[PDB]
Amino acid sequence: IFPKQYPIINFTTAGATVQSYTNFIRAVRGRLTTGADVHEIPVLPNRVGLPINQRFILVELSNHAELSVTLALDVTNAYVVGYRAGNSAYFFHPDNQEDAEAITHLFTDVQNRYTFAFGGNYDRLEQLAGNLRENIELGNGPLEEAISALYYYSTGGTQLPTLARSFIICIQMISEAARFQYIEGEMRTRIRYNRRSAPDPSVITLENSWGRLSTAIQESNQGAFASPIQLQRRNGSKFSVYDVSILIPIIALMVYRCAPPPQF
Ligand SMILES: Nc1nc(O)c(N)c(O)n1
Repeated sequence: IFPKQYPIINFTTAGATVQSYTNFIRAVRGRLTTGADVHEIPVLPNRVGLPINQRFILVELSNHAELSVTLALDVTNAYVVGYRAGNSAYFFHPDNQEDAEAITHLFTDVQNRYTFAFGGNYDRLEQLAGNLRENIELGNGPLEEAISALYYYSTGGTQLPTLARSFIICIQMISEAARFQYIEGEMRTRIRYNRRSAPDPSVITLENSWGRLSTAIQESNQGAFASPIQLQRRNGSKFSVYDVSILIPIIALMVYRCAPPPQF
C-alpha cells in the first residue's frame, strides 16, 4: 500500500436491508468526523491544513453479481472525488491545483489512471446524462445498476450518459445521505418498500443548500441566523428557517467555514 492507509467501508446491494444501509451510512459519518469541533452539528475537517494520510475515506460497493467499485470520498466535504474499477482509476477534474496534489495519493497501484475533463458538480453531470435529479430514480435497485455501469466503464460498456447518471445516484445515496438525516431516511424508506423514485423538491433544495446552511449555522449570531433561509416542502412550497433547532434532526454534517467558537 502507499504510505499511510486509507480507511475502507464496505456495502453490498445483495442482502440490502434497512439495517445494513443505516449501519453503512452512520459508519461513513462516524469516520468522516475525525473527532471534535462542532451548536449541535458535527463539522468536517478543515482542508487548509489536513494531512494527506487523513484526507480520504474509501467505500467499497459490492453488487449482487460480485462487481466491486471503490469510491474515494473527500473527508472534508464527503463528496466523491473518483473511483477505481478493475485496474483503472477515474477522477473528477480537480477544481483546484492543490486537490490534484492530494488525488495523486489515491489508487496509485492501478495500471491505468484517468481524469475527466468535467467536474463532479450535479449541474455538469446532469448535462452529460441529459437528466435532472428530479427524474433519476433512486433506491437499492438504481444503486445496484449504478455499480455495474461504473464497473464496465473500464472495459468498453462505457456510454457516457449512463456513467454520468450512475454518479448522480451514488453521490445522493452516499454523500448526501450521510450529510442529512432527512436524505438518509428518504433512501431508507425506499429500501423499506423496495421502490424506485426520483427525489422531490424537499431533497433537492437541501442538497443545493448544504453549503449555504453550513455557513449560516456556523455564522449564526449566537443562536439566530443572519437572515432567514427559504427551503422547499415536498409539494414544492417554500418556508423560512430562522434557527438551527428545527434543522437538528435534518442536517448531520457541515463543512468547515470560519473561526471556531471561543472543547476546553
Ligand atoms: N454539486 C456539488 N459538486 C461538488 O463538487 C461538491 N463538492 C458539492 O458539495 N456539490
